[PDB]
Amino acid sequence: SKEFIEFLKTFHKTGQEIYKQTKLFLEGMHYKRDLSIEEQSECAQDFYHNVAERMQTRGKVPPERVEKIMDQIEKYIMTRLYKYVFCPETTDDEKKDLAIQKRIRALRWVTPQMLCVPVNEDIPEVSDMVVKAITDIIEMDSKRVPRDKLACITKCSKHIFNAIKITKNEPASADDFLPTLIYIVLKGNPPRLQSNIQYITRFCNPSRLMTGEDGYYFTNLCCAVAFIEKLDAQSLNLSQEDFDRYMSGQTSP
Amino acid sequence: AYSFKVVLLGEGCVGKTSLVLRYCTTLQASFLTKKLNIGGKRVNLAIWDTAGQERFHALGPIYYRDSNGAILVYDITDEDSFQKVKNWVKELRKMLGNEICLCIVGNKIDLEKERHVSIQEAESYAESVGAKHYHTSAKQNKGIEELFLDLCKRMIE
Repeated sequence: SKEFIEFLKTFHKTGQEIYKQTKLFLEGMHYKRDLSIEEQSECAQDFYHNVAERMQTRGKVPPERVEKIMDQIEKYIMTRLYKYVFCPETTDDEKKDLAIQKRIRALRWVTPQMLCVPVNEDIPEVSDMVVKAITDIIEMDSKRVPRDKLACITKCSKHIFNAIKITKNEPASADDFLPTLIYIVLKGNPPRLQSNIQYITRFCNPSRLMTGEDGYYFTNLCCAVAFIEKLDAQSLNLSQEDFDRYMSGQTSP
Repeated sequence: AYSFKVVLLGEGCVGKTSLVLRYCTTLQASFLTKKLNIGGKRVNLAIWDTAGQERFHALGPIYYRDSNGAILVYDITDEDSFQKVKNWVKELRKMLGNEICLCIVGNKIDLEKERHVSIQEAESYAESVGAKHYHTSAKQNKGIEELFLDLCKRMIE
C-alpha cells in the first residue's frame, strides 16, 4: 500500500488523479459488498476500462508505462479486495470447487496413454518438467493477484511445452498441448480450481486476457476443466464396460 | 494501435502447424505472434491454435470467444477435412460479438494431382459464408504471406 502511493507520486498530476479514482472505485466496492459478485465484477471491469481511457485522454502517457501502472493498480486493488471477492459466500464458487475436486479425484485412474499425451515420463528431464508443471498449477491458489495466478498457469504451460518438445522433438500444437494440460490438471487436482478461474474472469484486468500469452494459457485451462467435467468413455476411446469398471475405483487400467 | 486475436482451426494432419511456423529451436507452436505494419498502421497479431481432435469438439467456443479472425485449414486431398470446416464456420458464426473475419485455407496445393475438393466448391462455399478462400502449400512455402496480410487488412476494415 505504501509502495502504491510512492509509485503513483512519480506520475505528478496524473498519479494523484489515478489515486483519487482508485480510492473512489474502492469506496464504491465497499458500498457494493452486499451486491451480487456479477455487479461487483462489472464495477472493477468498468474501473479498469475507465482508468485506462482517462489516461490516454487527459494525461498523455506512453502505452509502455500504461500497462506497467495498470499492473500496479490491479495489485493494489486486488490485494485489498481479495478477502472479500475471492470465493464469496454468496456464490456457488465453493460448491463448484468441491464438485471439480471430487470429479478430478474420481478420474485418478485416467492414464496419459488414454489421453494420447505426447510426453514420455521415462526420460528424467521430462519427468522433471511434469513435476514442475504440477507444482505451477497447484501454486495458483496461493497467489492473490490475478496477474500472479495467470503467471502460474503460464509457467505450468511452458513446463508442459518443454516436456512435449523433449519427448517429440517437435513444437507442441494445440492438439499436443491441451491433452497434456488436462493430464497435469488431473494429476494436480489444484486447490479451489473453479474459484480461481471465476476470480480471474471477474477481476483480472480484462486486457491481459484478450490476445497475449496469459490469455491463451488461461483459455486452455478453461478448456481443460470443461473437458474434464464432461469426459466420458468415448473421450478416452474406451468401451462403456471398461470406463464403468475404472470409475468404480476397483480396477486398475 | 490494432491488436487482433486469430484462432487457427484444423487437425494436425491438414498441415496447419507447418503453415503457421512458415509464417512466424522453437519451443511451441500453439501460441504465436507477429508484429506488422500495414499502411503505416501498427498491428499486433496473435495466433491461437485450437485443438482439432473430435474429442475436443465441444470446447471450440471457449477458444473462439472475442476472436477478430479465424483461419480454417483443410487438406485439398481430404474432403472430410473440408466438411469439418463447414461445421466450424457454423460455430464461429454463433459467437457473441462482431463478425469474425474468416479464411478458408486449402492446404497442400503441391498435391493438386490428388485433390478431392474442387476449387469451385471451396471458393463458392467461402463466398456463401462471407469468407475468403486461399490456396497454400506449407511444403513449398506458397500463399502463406498473402493469407495473413489480407486477413489483417480485412480485420482493420
